[PDB]
Amino acid sequence: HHHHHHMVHITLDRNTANSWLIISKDRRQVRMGDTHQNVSDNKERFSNYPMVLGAQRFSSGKMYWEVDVTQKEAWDLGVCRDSVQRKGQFSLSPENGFWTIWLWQDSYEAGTSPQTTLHIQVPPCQIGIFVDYEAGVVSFYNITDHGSLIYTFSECVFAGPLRPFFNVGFNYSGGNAAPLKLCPL
Ligand SMILES: Cc1cc(C(=O)Nc2cnn(C)c2)no1
Repeated sequence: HHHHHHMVHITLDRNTANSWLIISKDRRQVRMGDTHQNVSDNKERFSNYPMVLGAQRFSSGKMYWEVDVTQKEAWDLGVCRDSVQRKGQFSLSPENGFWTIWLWQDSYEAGTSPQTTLHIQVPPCQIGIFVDYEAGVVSFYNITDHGSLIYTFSECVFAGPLRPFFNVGFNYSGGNAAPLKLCPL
């Protein structure tokens, strides 16, 4: 792909984070803590899952960023509406305001309803995410495999401002403690 020149500098929004997440000083890395991180509750925090939003809001244009997923067993990545539900149980779908892919139990899937199997020969260590607001497109790229396409959501109905979306996943196994990292431009 040739989307690199739309690179944006994403930072994580502490106020949206699940209360168990640990965000680095530079707001560029996040991992699951082994306990509650001693923050007050608020209506923005994702309560049920280890999720956090980017601080940036996008309502036009073309945007690109990259995330490091090295050694993780489980994670979700993409974008979502600013007004997605924060509390209780929900599925990641475009109907609920999410355009995402994930790793779970050694398979990669796109967050359609129902979910779509992805075909990845080279397990990615870094994922590129491209959003074209006007075109209604969200695309995912395998940076480890020379930028090869993973998945394109087209005919997207954003219906609001978009925010970068992250889920570091649970760590029931003891094998999923590694962070998500926003990679430098
Ligand atoms: C302060 C403050 C308020 C809340 C709050 O309302 N949380 C909530 C709402 N619905 N559910 C299921 C949880 N959390 O912190």
